[PDB]
Amino acid sequence: IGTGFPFDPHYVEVLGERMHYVDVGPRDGTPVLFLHGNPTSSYVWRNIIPHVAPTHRCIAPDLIGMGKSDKPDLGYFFDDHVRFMDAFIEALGLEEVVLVIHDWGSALGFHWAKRNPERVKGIAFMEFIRPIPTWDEWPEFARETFQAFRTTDVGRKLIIDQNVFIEGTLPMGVVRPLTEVEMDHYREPFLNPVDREPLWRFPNELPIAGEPANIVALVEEYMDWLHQSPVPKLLFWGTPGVLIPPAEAARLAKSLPNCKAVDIGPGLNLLQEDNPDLIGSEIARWLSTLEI
Ligand SMILES: *CCCCCCOCCOCCNC(=O)c1ccc2c(c1)[C@]1(c3ccc(N)cc3[Si](C)(C)c3cc(NC)ccc31)N(C#N)C2=O
Ligand SMILES: [Cl-]
Repeated sequence: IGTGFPFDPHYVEVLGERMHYVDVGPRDGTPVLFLHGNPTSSYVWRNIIPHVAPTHRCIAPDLIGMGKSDKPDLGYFFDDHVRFMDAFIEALGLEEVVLVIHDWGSALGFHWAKRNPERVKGIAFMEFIRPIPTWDEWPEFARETFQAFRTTDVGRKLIIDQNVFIEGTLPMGVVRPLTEVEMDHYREPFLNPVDREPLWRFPNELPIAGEPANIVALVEEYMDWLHQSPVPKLLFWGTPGVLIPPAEAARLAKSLPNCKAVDIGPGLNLLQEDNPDLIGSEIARWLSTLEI
């Protein structure tokens, strides 16, 4: 699996801040918008995009506060990311899009899709945000960790002072061992502890056991939208997963209309790091079946 990131940097001013993004592939045609989550960046797409860019434009932004994007003094609530992603999509003048989304990137993509349904030609998604009704539906191995994350005192000392979301959660989200070069790429935006606020606010926003109820409600709404939408859907899943265990992937593959599900083999959260070749080639094949 490749550790390089060859893409030329592109930047765009969004709401007064500079955001970075990858932009490759043909300039014509429907673009494919790749949205990463916590605590990654466009780096998480580096081995997927080269499968897609020969036939379709690939756009991969770094979320505000993340990757090579600027670091405004925000709370980095989900609502902050929604505002910046909305403004990024409009700054690039995108019209219709295909989404490829993961983790908090999927909460962004699904929520944008619900509000802009005529502009979404397909959604590929993996290890995505859905409501977790009780802590029992969270993986046992990860339960005490995430309960501690979701506190002001203990959670900030773990995530901000000790950088535990980068040095622990991230490699614990990949089945294979991440290399030192790959870790350094994920570390780069967060070398300064003051810049780690998004790493801590994100898990405090996760819709688990009914809280925070505003996120639970927003996620419920876009899942209800997704269940009733004819949009083409491509779901990647792994064993044992984290957000989407295999029994949930099986349930969704039946319940979501127009859905193809792909078993990538072993995986936790960052499926892209365990089987990028299958995810990228399967996306390129799925795209070639779409009306775009
Ligand atoms: C958008 C959602 C993204 C999900 C990304 C990946 O999520 C899945 C993995 O997240 C990490 C979940 N925690 C564990 O898997 C785990 C399992 C056992 C033990 C820990 C954590 C433990 C630990 C062990 C080694 C290191 N280097 C660090 C850690 Si901690 C500081 C993250 C930790 C904290 C807590 N309480 C807050 C309990 C255990 C750990 N640990 C120890 N000691 C384990 O035995
Ligand atoms: Cl998170």
